Amino acid sequence: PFSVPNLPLNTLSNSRVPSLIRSMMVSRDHGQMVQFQNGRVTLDGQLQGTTPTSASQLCKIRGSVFHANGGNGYNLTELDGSPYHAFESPAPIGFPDLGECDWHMEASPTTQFDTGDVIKQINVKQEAAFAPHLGTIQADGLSDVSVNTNMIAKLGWVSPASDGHRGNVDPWVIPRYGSTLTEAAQLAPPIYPPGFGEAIVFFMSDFPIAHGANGLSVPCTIPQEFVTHFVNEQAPTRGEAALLHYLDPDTHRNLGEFKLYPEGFMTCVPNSSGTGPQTLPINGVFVFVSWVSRFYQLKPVGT
Amino acid sequence: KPFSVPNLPLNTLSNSRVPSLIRSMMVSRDHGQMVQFQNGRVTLDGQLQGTTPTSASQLCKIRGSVFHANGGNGYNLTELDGSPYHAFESPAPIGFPDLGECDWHMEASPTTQFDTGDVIKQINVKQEAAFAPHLGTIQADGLSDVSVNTNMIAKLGWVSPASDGHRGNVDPWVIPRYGEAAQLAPPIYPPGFGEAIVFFMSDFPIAHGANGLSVPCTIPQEFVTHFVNEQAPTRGEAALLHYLDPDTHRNLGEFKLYPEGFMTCVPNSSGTGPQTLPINGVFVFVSWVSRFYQLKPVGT
Repeated sequence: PFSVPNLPLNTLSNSRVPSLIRSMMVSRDHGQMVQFQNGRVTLDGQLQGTTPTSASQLCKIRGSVFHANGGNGYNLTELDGSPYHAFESPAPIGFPDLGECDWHMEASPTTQFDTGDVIKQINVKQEAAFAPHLGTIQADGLSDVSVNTNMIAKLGWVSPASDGHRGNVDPWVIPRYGSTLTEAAQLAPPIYPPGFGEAIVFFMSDFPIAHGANGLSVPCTIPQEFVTHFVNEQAPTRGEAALLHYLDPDTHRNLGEFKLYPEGFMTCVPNSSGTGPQTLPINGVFVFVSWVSRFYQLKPVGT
Repeated sequence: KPFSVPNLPLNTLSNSRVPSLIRSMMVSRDHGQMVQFQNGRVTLDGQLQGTTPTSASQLCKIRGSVFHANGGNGYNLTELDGSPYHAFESPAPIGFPDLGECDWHMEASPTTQFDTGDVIKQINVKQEAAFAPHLGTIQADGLSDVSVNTNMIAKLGWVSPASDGHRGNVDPWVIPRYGEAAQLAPPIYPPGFGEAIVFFMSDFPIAHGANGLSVPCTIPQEFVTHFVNEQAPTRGEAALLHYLDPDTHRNLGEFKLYPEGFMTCVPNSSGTGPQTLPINGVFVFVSWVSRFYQLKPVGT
């Protein structure tokens, strides 16, 4: 039988950055379409895009240092050291999907070391030599690292694109992973609001962002622990949408009804002009009620 | 309601002490006699213990407000969500690192929106006299130019030998002195019957590590989350598990998972036990067994 985790939201992780869920929101300016590559899963537990099983794989890069044509970077592998297969995903599993910004990362050797001198503060820019789908990304801070040094890079913070094309970091934008004719076809597909007054629910987490469009806020379509739960359970999808209640376990009140679609995103009907689920407490738990049709009309949520 | 473990291959799961993928399983002659890790601590019926979080995203992070005191700067600690740290809950805030006797090199950033990376600080947390997480205070180098009462989240980057020189290596089997401290997860012992504790090993950036980059934990983080989610009553002295081969789906070895959240096997004479098993296998619950249930040896 289908289920969602019986765990309070505020103890769960964002599925795009390894940070606790701070709030829920709907978006008028950004909620018309998203194509996040992390936090992408079916309700029957098929991982999509670059989505990992574990939050510990999120926003990490692994590869071997190259020096070519006056530029330094990584020949990418998977985080476990196994080869990156370009037909399988648009980048290695857990590769960050924060588009059009600088990635300030800490890179360390994948072999035992004696001193912190082998630890490098690197900057990954999304410019001409950013080609994760082809298995190569440029990086500043690698000039003094020997060719073929195997390393793991962990995302610390992001800042506006070094080239000046965007004055802020927009956490709604995904990377351009490659430049081929069939490039958009290799991605986890776009997510649209489905109709019937429904808006996509975004789970917001704080991440270290210099000059963020929404300050520290990063949106995702499902908590990481929900991803893991679906992969674990492999529950057959038996309807067009899973009706959920958001319960307050402390007050024993039903706070709102929600719809979770086979494509792994959640909707609510925001009350009139409204912030919808943004005013709800963040320590509630989702519970599966039943399978419903796509046209099942939800009770409005919020003020 | 019925007891289960995740149907997830080990190599996709996280260490419960450091946010890194599981690389191997092992037993330990030198360190397997007693461990008291404070992270990765959970009952099979889903009670979190020590500083153990629900989410891997909470692991090895500290949150607090900068204070400046004569010759020493540090954090007044809170929980990672900004809510107050209660000593009646845990021996330190949830997700507090449990790598004892070593320097913590951490990246600290403001919890309020900022414009540039000049507010990002590289800090060093030493485990000396002013390291008092149970009292809700730690000292840190690298905070002299941060305004008092700046709220910050610090994330563990790497660890190195203690600044005071009392140890030449980082020993990942040693926990901090938190205090005495209320809510220390209790010691774990091998229970007899030829059984050795199974450690799930992950690499973390460690300068001069006793075992290089390798950090042991007693259970994968996703197992912790699964037990908290399921809240299955414990109906026996131990849960018999099979470790299944990924290609044949067949039994490679039997394990006992105890109510206290740790797992054991009987290593073959040779002695590497589960270390030679493939790391992309899955554990499956078989049945509840008695404490004296004698396991078939595992390994070469």
